[PDB]
Amino acid sequence: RYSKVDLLALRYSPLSQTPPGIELEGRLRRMNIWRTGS
Amino acid sequence: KHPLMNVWTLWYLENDRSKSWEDMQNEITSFDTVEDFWSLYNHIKPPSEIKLGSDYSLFKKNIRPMWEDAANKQGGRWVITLNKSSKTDLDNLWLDVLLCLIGEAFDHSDQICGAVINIRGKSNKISIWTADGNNEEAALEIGHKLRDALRLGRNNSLQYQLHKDTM
Repeated sequence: RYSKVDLLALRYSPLSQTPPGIELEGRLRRMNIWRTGS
Repeated sequence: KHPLMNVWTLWYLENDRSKSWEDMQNEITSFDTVEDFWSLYNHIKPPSEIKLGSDYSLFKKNIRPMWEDAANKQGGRWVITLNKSSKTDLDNLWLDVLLCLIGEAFDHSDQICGAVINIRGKSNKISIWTADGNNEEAALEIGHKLRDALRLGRNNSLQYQLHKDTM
């Protein structure tokens, strides 16, 4: 359905730059897998 | 948004002596579009920055990254062993695998359950889990699709393994 380039081209789309919801972020931070200074 | 063929779930295993191997695994989130995948990937540490003894896993269809799971029990995995590969090469290889999965590049995409990456001392592994081990047609099509797609070096080895303990 999607090639490598297709998927990559959408990486920096405005929607793709959307942050995670605050619950998910809270989880991501708690696991300490949240990207630093993101 | 661009819908994916399948829903996927990201897991993160953290090594904790006090917790059983199954309990070490944590369910992070699920997504079903390309934009929601990137939103997640762009805000999580790459495998290069997670602790030793920890794993990332991406599985579809609410399949747990465990042998006990129905979809995995009769299956196997393509294992790639990486020795002292650059951290940027490791991250780029992990992502390349993720894009093969959600992109459903494999002709036998239905047979694939998910992918796993293990960050360990002296060696890091990336594995792609399959549903049925007896199916050589699926296992090989996926296997061949990898070395070409991953552009694997000659040094790095790609070998298939059954989950179940039998020869």
